[PDB]
Amino acid sequence: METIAKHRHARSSAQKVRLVADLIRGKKVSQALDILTYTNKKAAVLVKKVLESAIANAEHNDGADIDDLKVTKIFVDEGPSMKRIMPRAKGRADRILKRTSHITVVVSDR
Amino acid sequence: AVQQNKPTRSKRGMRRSHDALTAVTSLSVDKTSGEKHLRHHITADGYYRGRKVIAK
RNA sequence: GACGACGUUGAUAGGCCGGGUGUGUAAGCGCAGCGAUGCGUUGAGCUAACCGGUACUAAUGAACCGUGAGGCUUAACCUU
RNA sequence: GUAACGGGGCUAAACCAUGCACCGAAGCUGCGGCAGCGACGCUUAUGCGUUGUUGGGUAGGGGAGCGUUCUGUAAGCCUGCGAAGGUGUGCUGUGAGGCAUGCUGGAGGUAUCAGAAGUGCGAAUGCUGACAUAAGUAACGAUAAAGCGGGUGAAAAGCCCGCUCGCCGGAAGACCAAGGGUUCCUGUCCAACGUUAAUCGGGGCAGGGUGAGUCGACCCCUAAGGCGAGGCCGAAAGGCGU
RNA sequence: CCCGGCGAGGGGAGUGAAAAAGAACCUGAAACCGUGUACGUACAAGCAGUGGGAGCACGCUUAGGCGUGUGACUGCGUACC
RNA sequence: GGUUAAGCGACUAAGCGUACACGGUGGAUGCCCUGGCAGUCAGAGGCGAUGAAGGACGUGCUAAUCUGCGAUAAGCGUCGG
Repeated sequence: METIAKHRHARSSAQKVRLVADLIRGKKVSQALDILTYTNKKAAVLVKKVLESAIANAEHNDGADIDDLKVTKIFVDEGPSMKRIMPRAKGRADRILKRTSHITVVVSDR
Repeated sequence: AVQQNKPTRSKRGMRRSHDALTAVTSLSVDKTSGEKHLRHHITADGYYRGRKVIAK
């Protein structure tokens, strides 16, 4: 059986986060945690917290066992953008986009 | 200076084929403390090769 | 990126020891002079990337990837 | 860059004369289907039995239809035993289209025959909103410069404390007018704002702070100039001036 | 009640006909961006389709040799206003 | 069955394409009206030195804005419902 954890409206573009997510797809939870610990990326911290939350939900709500868990599904989706104005030379103006994303993690005994 | 035609999404994916990043092959184990650490680096507790280096 | 050398059964890099090279008689003390200065100790002191040596410091035991005799048909051969 | 047979190659696979075969088009013939215009059968509120012939097409002329919103027929008919809309599948007509049904949706829809139009979009460097590309590329605003220890904290190259180093010093120091209008002090918070992080801030929220007979304004006096009782002048408005 | 910085954001429980009606809230189309499965693709040259067509996967079938997805190889072919 | 030689030969996907399934972003479509548009039949066609039109500042158990009101300040007296 599956358990889900999510983090919506994260301040990071989906392209940057997807790089970290590909590392742990299909791996065991114990091995996945070690990989994220020694990755020097900002997105690694964000993904680590989501993974830990999913594991915690398993025992309290589903009564699973740590040793039998592994990462079955993981994906990132684009979120709403924020509009800002950046002045340029000669009186011209430019539009700036600040992108967000949604992070989903699924852990199962399969 | 600028493009004449819009590149396709297929061409975009081809360029990013070298963007994947690699993970650490393995981690070392201290002979005394017992916890994992990066090779040739001190442990979080403050050990290195079972010597207990300064851990202020 | 790549390519070459080495990792304790070790001269790979730094330090250290000796030499070379460059600059040109350090500091301290003594003597002469009213003094600025001069002379002796003294070709002295200092000296990067160079040459010949030396395990004092750093190069850790492990772990990871890669397997387990390698298709079918025909001819000559093992058994010219 | 062979470059004066399209190529390979050819002594016939070249040229001249004669003869017989075959290849070759949406042309002609064969088989099935649709439509226009003619004469005949006096058929017929007209379809055919037949019977000839025709059917590339811009500018442009003539004929016949599909679908959308609204009014009557309708106090009718369908519908919570599931309406409109959205998304699939099957069938059907020469075409614009039509019919049935699974899932989603949760309250309206409308036959037939007539009537009226804000009645059909790919283009006009068309108008408004949303989202791509270049690309995780350029850049992060004076080349006066930073190093270490301790503290707080989930997290410290940037905040607080301490010791060194560097820069300005007729200013990059100090006090005001003009202008702005709470940016001033203390506690607390980190979403957004700060071209990075942030425990920090001229950022968010709450409370506190400006004490005059002598400083300034008001007040008395006038310069340039403005307004101006009567007055002079001008179609009206109005102009000049004691 | 649980993970997290007495955060942001989530997983249960509960309310309701419905929470894929949770306040970024009725219905929720298109451009655009992702995860999973089947087939094709690293000696082959051009408006990317069309006619022919092997192999593979899957659903059927009184094997009825049919339907659906993919498309090695080959003839022809230089968008629209 | 063994050795040698010749001929032929599937299994790879760093990435990409088509189809289907499930999502994100975005706010079209359908349904809805305490808002608008055009008229018909009747009212009233002026307000002001007894200080107008339009404004400033105040007014609550009240920190802000809107409505009402004016130091008698979301109100006072009297006659009716």
